[PDB]
Amino acid sequence: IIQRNGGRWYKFDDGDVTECKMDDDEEMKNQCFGGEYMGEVFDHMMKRMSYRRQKRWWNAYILFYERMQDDELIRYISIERSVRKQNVQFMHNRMQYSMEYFQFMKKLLTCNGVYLNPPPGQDHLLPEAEEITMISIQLAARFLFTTGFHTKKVVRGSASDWYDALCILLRHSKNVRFWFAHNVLFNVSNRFSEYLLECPSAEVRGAFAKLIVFIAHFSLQDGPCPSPFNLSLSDHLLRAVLNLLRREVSEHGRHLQQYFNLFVMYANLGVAEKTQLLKLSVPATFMLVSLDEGPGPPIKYQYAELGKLYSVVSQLIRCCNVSSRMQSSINGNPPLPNPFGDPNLSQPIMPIQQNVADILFVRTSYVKKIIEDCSNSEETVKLLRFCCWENPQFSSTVLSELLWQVAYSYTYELRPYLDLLLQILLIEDSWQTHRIHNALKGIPDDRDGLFDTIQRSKNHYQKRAYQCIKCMVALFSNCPVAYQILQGNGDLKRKWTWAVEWLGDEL
Amino acid sequence: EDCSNSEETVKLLRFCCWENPQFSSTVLSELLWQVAYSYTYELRPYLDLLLQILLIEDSWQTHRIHNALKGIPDDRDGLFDTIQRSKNHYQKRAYQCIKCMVALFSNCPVAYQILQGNGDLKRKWTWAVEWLGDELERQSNETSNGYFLERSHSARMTLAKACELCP
Amino acid sequence: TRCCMGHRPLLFFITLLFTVLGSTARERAKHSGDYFTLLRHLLNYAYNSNINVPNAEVLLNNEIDWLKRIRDDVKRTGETGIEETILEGHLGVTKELLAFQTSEKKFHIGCEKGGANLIKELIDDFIFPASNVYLQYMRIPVCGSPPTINAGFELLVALAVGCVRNLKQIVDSLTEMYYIGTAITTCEALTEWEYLPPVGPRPPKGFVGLKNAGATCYMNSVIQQLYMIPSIRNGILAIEGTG
Repeated sequence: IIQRNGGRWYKFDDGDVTECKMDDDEEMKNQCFGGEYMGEVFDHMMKRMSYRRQKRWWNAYILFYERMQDDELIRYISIERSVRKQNVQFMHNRMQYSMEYFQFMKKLLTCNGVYLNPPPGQDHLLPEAEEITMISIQLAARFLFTTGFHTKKVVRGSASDWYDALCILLRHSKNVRFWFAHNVLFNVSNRFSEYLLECPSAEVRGAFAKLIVFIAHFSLQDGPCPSPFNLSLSDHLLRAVLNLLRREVSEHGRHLQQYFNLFVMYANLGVAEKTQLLKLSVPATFMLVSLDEGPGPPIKYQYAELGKLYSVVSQLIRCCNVSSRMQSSINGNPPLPNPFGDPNLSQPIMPIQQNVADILFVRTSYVKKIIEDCSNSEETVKLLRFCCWENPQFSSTVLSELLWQVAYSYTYELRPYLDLLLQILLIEDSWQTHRIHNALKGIPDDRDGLFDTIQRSKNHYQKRAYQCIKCMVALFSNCPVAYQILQGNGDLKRKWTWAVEWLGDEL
Repeated sequence: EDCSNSEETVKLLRFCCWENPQFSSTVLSELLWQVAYSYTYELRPYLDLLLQILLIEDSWQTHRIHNALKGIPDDRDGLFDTIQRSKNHYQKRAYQCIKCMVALFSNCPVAYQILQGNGDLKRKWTWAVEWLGDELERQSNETSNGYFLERSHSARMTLAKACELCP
Repeated sequence: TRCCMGHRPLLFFITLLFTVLGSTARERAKHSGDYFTLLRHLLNYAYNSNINVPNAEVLLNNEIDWLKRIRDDVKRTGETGIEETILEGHLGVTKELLAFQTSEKKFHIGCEKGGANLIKELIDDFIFPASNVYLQYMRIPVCGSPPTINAGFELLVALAVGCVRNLKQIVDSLTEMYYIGTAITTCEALTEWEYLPPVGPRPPKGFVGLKNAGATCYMNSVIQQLYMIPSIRNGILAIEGTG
């Protein structure tokens, strides 16, 4: 359509109004004049060219011509309200989401920050900065949890910055930290669910999780918070976060990495937190999950990323006392001290608790799960090397599972398993000789050994036997005790021969 | 072992494996043992009997279906495990275990409200079916003698019927 | 900053520039942009480096007078009587110059019963005049451009820094405009996790289209063609009493 102006054409398609370059006659041919044309077709990843006769299925349909506000047409012969109201609303709602409104909120909240530090000879804020924090936390709560975190990244702008802005207010003051929890977290009964699991944005879940860690941490020295349905605030926050395992965690797979960093980062703090986590049976309820035996339905998503559910249990268990569960192999000797526990920590927090021991030691479902799934990580090696240490039955369980996967698993994923096998054989305790024995011979009448899987796979799946040799070559060259078992046991010595020529001949 | 493909054995097992966790544990324990340690062609009757134990609509049906796919607890005696034994060799044992499952989900709603809704099985189910699809691309029935797979019509339509259960 | 190593050269400039005002500084009105931003830089260096400007308050009170009249400019015309870049700086200079006042000032300006209620002004005259219409309905901004919309904000923030009595009003007012509708006891949400206004800004030289329901293209195109006709547009809207 032409616009009647005092000094053009425009593009009018549906609700879109833009400028157009059809003043040139070539564009008139391209869009409205239609017709058949010799077309150019590119296909086959831009490698094949062919020319096709194409019809311009876009073409002019109805045309209007204008001859070169008449009072006669208004003469007889025989509201601005709705316009205003929707115009008013759009002006109002345009400003709420304007990009420079968000940069206004940051300045309003992050300013006065230099006034928010407590006096150096005091561990709390004087009346003024107490009230400045009180007012600002009211607005930061109002803005962020109504329209702040839901706005798109282009305007909302890296919600970690909002977490930094919230950190300035929330710390250094107790009542403010109490106000926030009891007014924007323990009032909705869906706050933790919608922001940790339901939110389809990595930054927002991460920023919210880091916020819960922050509030729970700095509320440890605070007094007993009232129960929101002698418990501190961090006691309530973890309880509410753990209440998601009942139904929502099962419903909301594919959003879980940031739900478990709430516990991964809450453990990387110190000993006062790990003690709290252990007393909540966090490891005990987390091994049940990923076994689908937890307090609720199983996780419904196939490729759920539980890699941080294991790293919490790994860190939490490697703070306990397995003293009552080691056997010394060489009879009479005492069990060796554990050199694979927690560094940055003097003495075990508590004896390893019962229900955890019944899932890790007595049973063997968990050990299957972490070895099968989370083998490439390094929080599993630390848990295995901490439990396999002079534990005869457990060290067999890990070998039973590892020998199963090195044999009966898919040929392209052996390296995560084989490389994990080393740091189980390279444990220099009183049971080391057995582990090299029950990895080369195999546990009899069920699981093969490193030599047995080689025989089973020379003809077909030759890549399986090759990767097994790489493990063995690496083990012998870097383990002396392995060399005196290879050199000293003729059968293993003799089998090791046939292995080396086969690798050569296949090459 | 002996009277498996008869009609009065299924009737007795179905009569005692009703609301009886102890008995149904033994019947599944033995059947899963016989599914593992048997000739790939003498295996058809045992699976066909396994279905009819799973399709008993008592209160333990979900429990019974669980301890047939995962396995008798913390042991590697289960349908998804016997597939893993015989995935590189004796491949006819895995296919018949898969064809058992295909006939299970397609005929038991409660067995399809576990597969779609548990994830880990649904992960392993995807692992099994993709292997079958990769095995039929690298003529007598698989329920007869042979060693590798015998890529017949029996398989190629149970593979196409498997890949409509895994979305 | 560096070559002076002394608190003398800047004062000569400070006065020098503040000397130029709605004189030649107004005359350019397009090249004064780089003038104004420097003016912040020198004033900013004065505060953070604890350099005391002699003539602080006297200059500042003129800016309120400067901003008060132009508040009436739109109130009298509907279009601002100054160019956009001058408003950029006169708001910007007010910020840095607002730093050289105590909390007894900076509240005698904002929230004061007898003072020039400048926090009231920027809220409901410069930046959010539309929301006041909307709130009155639940019963033309001076800053139009995004650079000028911004400029009203860091002035608002500077009114709250170090003054809880001014911060309270700014935070209170923002509640009754945007977050009183629901956030009285509970904080609801938009329920859409990546939300923007779905209508759009209606670019000025652009025009208002018509939404399509999926198969209403045939009727949308007809209406667009009919409205542009000056006779149809003027004549039909003149047909009164159709309700």
